[PDB]
Amino acid sequence: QELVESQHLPELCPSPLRLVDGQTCDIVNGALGSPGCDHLNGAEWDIFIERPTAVDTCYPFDVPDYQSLRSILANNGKFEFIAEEFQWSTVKQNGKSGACKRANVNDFFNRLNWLTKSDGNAYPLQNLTKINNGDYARLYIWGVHHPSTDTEQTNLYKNNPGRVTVSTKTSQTSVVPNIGSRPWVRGQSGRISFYWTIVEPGDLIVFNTIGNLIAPRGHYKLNSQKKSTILNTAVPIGSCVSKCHTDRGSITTTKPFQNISRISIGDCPKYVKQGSLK
Amino acid sequence: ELVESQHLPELCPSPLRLVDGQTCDIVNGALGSPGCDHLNGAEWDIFIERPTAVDTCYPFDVPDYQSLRSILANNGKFEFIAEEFQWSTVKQNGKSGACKRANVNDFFNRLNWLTKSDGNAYPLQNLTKINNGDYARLYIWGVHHPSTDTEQTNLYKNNPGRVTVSTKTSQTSVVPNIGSRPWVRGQSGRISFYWTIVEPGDLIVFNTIGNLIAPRGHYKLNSQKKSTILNTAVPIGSCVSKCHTDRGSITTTKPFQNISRISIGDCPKYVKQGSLKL
Amino acid sequence: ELVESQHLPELCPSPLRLVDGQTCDIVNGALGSPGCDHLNGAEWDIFIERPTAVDTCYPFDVPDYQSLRSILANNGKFEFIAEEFQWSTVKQNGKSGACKRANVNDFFNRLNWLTKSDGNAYPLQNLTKINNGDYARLYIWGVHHPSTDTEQTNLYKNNPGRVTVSTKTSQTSVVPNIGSRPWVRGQSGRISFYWTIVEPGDLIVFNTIGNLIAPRGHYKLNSQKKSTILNTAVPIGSCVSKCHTDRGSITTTKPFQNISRISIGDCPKYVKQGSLK
Amino acid sequence: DIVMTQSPSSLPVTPGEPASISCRSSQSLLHSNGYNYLDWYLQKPGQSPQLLIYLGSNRASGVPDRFSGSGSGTDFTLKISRVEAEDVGVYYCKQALQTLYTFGQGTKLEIKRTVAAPSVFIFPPSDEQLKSGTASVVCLLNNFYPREAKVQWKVDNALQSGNSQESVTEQDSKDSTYSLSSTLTLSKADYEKHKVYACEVTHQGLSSPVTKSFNR
Amino acid sequence: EVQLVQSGAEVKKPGASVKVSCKVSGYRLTALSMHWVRQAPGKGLEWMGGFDPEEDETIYAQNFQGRVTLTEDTSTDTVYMELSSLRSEDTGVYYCATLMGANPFDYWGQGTLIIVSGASTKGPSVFPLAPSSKSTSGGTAALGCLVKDYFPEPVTVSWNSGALTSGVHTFPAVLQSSGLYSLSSVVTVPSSSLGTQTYICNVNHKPSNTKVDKRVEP
Ligand SMILES: *[C@@H]1O[C@H](CO)[C@@H](O[C@@H]2O[C@H](CO)[C@@H](O[C@@H]3O[C@H](CO)[C@@H](O)[C@H](O)[C@@H]3O)[C@H](O)[C@H]2NC(C)=O)[C@H](O)[C@H]1NC(C)=O
Ligand SMILES: *[C@@H]1O[C@H](CO)[C@@H](O[C@@H]2O[C@H](CO)[C@@H](O[C@@H]3O[C@H](CO)[C@@H](O)[C@H](O)[C@@H]3O)[C@H](O)[C@H]2NC(C)=O)[C@H](O)[C@H]1NC(C)=O
Ligand SMILES: *[C@@H]1O[C@H](CO)[C@@H](O[C@@H]2O[C@H](CO)[C@@H](O[C@@H]3O[C@H](CO)[C@@H](O)[C@H](O)[C@@H]3O)[C@H](O)[C@H]2NC(C)=O)[C@H](O)[C@H]1NC(C)=O
Ligand SMILES: *[C@@H]1O[C@H](CO)[C@@H](O[C@@H]2O[C@H](CO)[C@@H](O[C@@H]3O[C@H](CO)[C@@H](O)[C@H](O)[C@@H]3O)[C@H](O)[C@H]2NC(C)=O)[C@H](O)[C@H]1NC(C)=O
Ligand SMILES: *[C@@H]1O[C@H](CO)[C@@H](O[C@@H]2O[C@H](CO)[C@@H](O[C@@H]3O[C@H](CO)[C@@H](O)[C@H](O)[C@@H]3O)[C@H](O)[C@H]2NC(C)=O)[C@H](O)[C@H]1NC(C)=O
Ligand SMILES: *[C@@H]1O[C@H](CO)[C@@H](O[C@@H]2O[C@H](CO)[C@@H](O)[C@H](O)[C@H]2NC(C)=O)[C@H](O)[C@H]1NC(C)=O
Repeated sequence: QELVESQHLPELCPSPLRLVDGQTCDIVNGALGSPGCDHLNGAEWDIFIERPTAVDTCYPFDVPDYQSLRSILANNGKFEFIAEEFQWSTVKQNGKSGACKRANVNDFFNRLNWLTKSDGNAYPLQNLTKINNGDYARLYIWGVHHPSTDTEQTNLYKNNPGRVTVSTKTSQTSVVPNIGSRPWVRGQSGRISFYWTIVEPGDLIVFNTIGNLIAPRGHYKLNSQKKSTILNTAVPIGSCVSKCHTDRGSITTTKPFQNISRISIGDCPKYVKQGSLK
Repeated sequence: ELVESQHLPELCPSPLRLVDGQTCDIVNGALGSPGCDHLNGAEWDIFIERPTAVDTCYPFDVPDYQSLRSILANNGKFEFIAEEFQWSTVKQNGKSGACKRANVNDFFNRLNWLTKSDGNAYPLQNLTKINNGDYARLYIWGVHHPSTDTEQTNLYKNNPGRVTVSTKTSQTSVVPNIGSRPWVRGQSGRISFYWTIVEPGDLIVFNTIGNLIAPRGHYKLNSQKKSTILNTAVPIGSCVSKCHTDRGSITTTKPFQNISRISIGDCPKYVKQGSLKL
Repeated sequence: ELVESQHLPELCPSPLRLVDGQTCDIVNGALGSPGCDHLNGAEWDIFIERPTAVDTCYPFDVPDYQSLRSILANNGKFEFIAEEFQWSTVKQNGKSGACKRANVNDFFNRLNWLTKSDGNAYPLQNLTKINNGDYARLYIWGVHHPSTDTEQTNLYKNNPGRVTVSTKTSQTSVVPNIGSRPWVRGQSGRISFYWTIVEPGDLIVFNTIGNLIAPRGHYKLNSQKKSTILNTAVPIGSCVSKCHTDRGSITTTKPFQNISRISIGDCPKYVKQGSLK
Repeated sequence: DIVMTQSPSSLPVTPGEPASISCRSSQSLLHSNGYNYLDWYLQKPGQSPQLLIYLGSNRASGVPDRFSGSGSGTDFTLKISRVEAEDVGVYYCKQALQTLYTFGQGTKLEIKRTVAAPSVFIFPPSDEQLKSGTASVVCLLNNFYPREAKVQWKVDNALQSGNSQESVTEQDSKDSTYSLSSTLTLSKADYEKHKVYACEVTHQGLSSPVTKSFNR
Repeated sequence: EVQLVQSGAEVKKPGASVKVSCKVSGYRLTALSMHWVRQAPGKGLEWMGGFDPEEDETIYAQNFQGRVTLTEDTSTDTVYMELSSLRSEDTGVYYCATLMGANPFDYWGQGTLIIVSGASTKGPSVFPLAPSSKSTSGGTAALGCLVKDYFPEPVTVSWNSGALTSGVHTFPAVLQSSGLYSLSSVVTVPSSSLGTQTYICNVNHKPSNTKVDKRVEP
């Protein structure tokens, strides 16, 4: 009897594990809410099916410690966004860009708020504090804008240079904008660096900025007991029934081993290198 | 899509318990023809009967063949209960060259071929078996049909013979039909096998003056008869499915299938050819 | 060999100007159905209509559908001219759930759904347009068909209604047919679209007491009409050919071909098949 | 055979209000697939049957979102969020498990109306009809609700049977009334053999039966 | 989409044999299971038989006593339903449909009305319904017309050449045991209009080229 399974299904089984197809959106742009990611709103999954053919559909961004945020989102298992009112003073809100247009209408990340200087040429110190008086942990996603020239920095937020400072009771992250021209991406040379902060129940979070703040419009509910994961595969989702899934397809077998793919999720046999004897 | 059209290239041995008949159909497995020893004591949810199966013993036929085949499969086990039968004077353990096991003339290991004694005596046999147990019994017996009137008297003295099996509410009596029949496995004579179910508290009487293929015991009949039989040449693999067809197993959440009319278990409702979407 | 039997697996976008309708056929593109905005202002020598097209708005039927399809294709462009229509009292910009545009109940962006006012009044609308321009105008208008008598009164007060459009040498009137019909896109009613061509110097009159799917303007009709339509699922490639079939383009010097009857442009004669020259 | 017992039989519902029709079978309609093989049909007035809910709760193609189904085993239910005039007719539930399909009795969906009362009239045969050798006495029930009504004929105060045939109009489009006509066909001989004629009417709106009579 | 077209209406005298057609356009019958359901007028749906994909055999409902005969022509893609030994209760609409329990689709046909009554084309006989004397204390007049003994359907009944439409109730016809239809058509008018207005019902029966009028007087 052969002990190594070598044949996988040509599809991913949506049963019994609850799968969610990110389609054009990876899990990061889904949390940011880039154009075309609105279908993931309120979704819950046991496995997030991320596609390798995913595309960026907004401002050119980069995430310091990208894999950690990607892991926190997938390990949560849901996109439950709670909108909050942030009393930003004087500054302009709802900044939009041509590199992030929905139906040729300049827009932005629907979960973020691009703050800009007022028409009176004023960007005062913004000091906002949110208290987590609930029974769940909050996840705040905020960004820092990096303009191209010293002219752009003053034309958008007046103050030069800017500063972004998000702090809790036991931590503090402070970033200074890195003004400089970068390669052209999606029609613009500027970049936005996104960060995240987790606020436990009973903790506080303080947004303190003098410019370049990509303000959050709320927070995501962090599951009390987080599970689920993510699989970056191009295999389509079929109609089979299996609790084993790989980046090359699902597996329906009783054999204890398999030489298909290391990337296995769920009730899957242990991966072996190659070969099969008895 | 609501019609599943793709089946697996194998029969899943899990979770349903499958038993491979291999060279024996379920009928020779009950009679105990050569090669049918691997089924002794087997239990199955689905008996897999191969079309390539062949007859390996005496040329025989079963009046109402499909009923006995259904009874053997619906029971779901081969639990023989041997019994001592006090046959008087007559010879026992008849063997045939058309039933060679290990190049040795043999017979059905569940049947006993009674022949006349060396003193040319085949007296009347009137044996009675009382079912004083807690389960229904299944007795399988046969009637030999010689080729010529000379063969009839050479084997059983009396011409014509007679086989009469009776219970409290039923009686089946057969007179041998003599006549040279087409050459099958080197023999023109044939055997007609019959069966009789004896309920607990009922009796059975084997009364013969010749041509009786006597049973060596009986099979246990389960109180709950839930198994079935599937005749297919598809091999048994290592997949996991509760749906099986004569073309292979199916793993799907779809509500319909256009693969095969023959389906067993947790299977989608069969539809005619074709398949569209919603 | 005198019979070309091998076609290309794609449609050549050169030299002829091709326009892919994609999810929209040429009719929903003219009506301005959802997802058909990519055709606004497009010009074509051959309109590539996809068989896998889908109705994206209100369920509708068009009498003499093939003729209007030929008129739009033969024209060769979607040049819409918006006109202000002074509808009195009645409600305008009627939207339906069977025509969701980005999860928002919308309607044909070239048509205006007139409804009764909140004061329960549908006055006789008698508007007229004069074609003072030098180009013939193509007006597309519809007639709504409710499912019950209650739906007719709840929408247009007047039971029954009437839709009448007339020019100098024509007058077409329609009476709404009321009846429950098969559920199509979450709707039991239907709309019957009609068209009227107005020559330079001619006039057109829209006269209704109810059930009018009013046009928001008119399409420009080219003086010369030289374009056509091709209904095929073959994708558009990068080859160079002046011959196109529903099975693909053809690049050959042979005088005959046994590939497809449906050929457009500089194409060899479609012979009745053939094994040899 | 599997028996389908739809309830209720008549479902008067106000437009813009919800409704519910329960379909109860006699055997489990749950295949091992977990797919409850039961469908919901709607036969609109003067129309071929059409499908609304398939496979227990899955909404059929093009069906409005207001329709919805639920249930399992031997108990199922069809629901409409906001009933409208487009939803009038009689609904039937099938049975897809056994291919010997057994439909239900059907639930008629009327529009709720004030109870009101039936206006009863009687029309003696014409002298021109009796010239040909036949007498037909027509009884009229005008504008009543609900549809259920009992019409009894009495010749010389003796109850008749088998010699009458009644018909009812559809639900009116404005006041949602029904109208029923009952004609009593007699031969010219038996018509003159008696004189007292009556037509008794029993209805929900009537506290006591109403009788209209004539003597000729 | 699949289109099911049924044959035209059929009228056969009792004891004969009907043969209903059902042509499928849009899908091969070789890949479709066809069924048949009739509905008696004023009643409910009744399953008659059809084809079961499993077991692979046209199953007929035994309640129809084997009178049903289902034959299929795969060349024309047409199903034939033959009901023999026609009785007075076999009148109604007969549908052909690819029911969901057998095929993933669920389409129906327009229906083939089968009238079993034995007769020929006959014009109607109109008799006025005199103003009801039992309308006492009613304050409203009740009058009508009796269209009796005609075949086949339909008849169009107007009042005063279509001028009178308010309070008009044209009752559906009934099929008498003789094989002829009969309906009543009544109108409600003010009682004072009894001696001031003349009412006349206009009955039209196209199958017999009959257009008779009738005066309704006290
Ligand atoms: C920004 O807004 C926050 C929230 O209102 C405030 O920060 C806090 O400011 C107080 C002084 O006003 C700091 O001292 C604290 O005072 C409280 C009240 O007397 C006292 O209970 C504490 O023990 C402490 O002494 C406090 O540290 C500070 N909290 C921070 C910075 O997290 C204030 O309105 C603004 N703060 C700044 C730095 O702009
Ligand atoms: C994963 O494991 C499978 C088997 O579980 C490997 O399949 C291999 O497939 C090749 C096909 O060319 C087999 O080659 C054959 O070898 C026999 C040896 O006697 C020879 O007689 C035949 O002519 C043919 O060359 C190979 O045996 C088979 N390996 C087994 C059965 O262990 C597969 O290569 C493994 N790796 C991957 C990446 O799939
Ligand atoms: C073969 O052996 C069996 C078992 O010994 C015989 O069965 C029994 O035969 C006796 C004698 O014929 C039966 O007795 C009879 O009982 C009935 C009442 O039931 C009575 O009316 C008769 O006068 C007689 O006494 C006995 O019932 C029967 N066993 C059963 C369970 O019925 C059988 O007869 C033997 N056959 C031959 C051919 O020897
Ligand atoms: C059972 O259902 C399946 C699924 O609908 C049916 O499959 C159909 O198979 C035909 C085979 O000719 C497909 O047509 C062509 O297939 C080729 C494959 O190379 C493809 O390149 C063409 O574009 C075209 O699709 C067909 O697409 C496929 N599906 C449908 C909906 O027809 C199968 O035929 C059914 N079995 C029976 C016995 O009816
Ligand atoms: C809808 O509005 C249009 C606006 O042009 C009306 O069309 C034209 O209206 C004028 C009004 O003076 C009509 O002129 C009249 O013509 C008759 C016959 O020649 C003449 O005897 C009068 O003295 C007066 O000059 C003109 O005929 C008419 N053109 C048409 C009807 O084609 C139209 O009448 C309006 N329709 C409604 C229903 O309101
Ligand atoms: C068009 O003509 C060509 C040329 O004869 C045909 O091609 C033949 O097709 C058959 C069928 O597969 C092959 O066996 C031959 O080898 C092909 N070549 C020749 C020279 O016969 C083609 O079939 C024709 N097409 C049609 C639709 O009739």
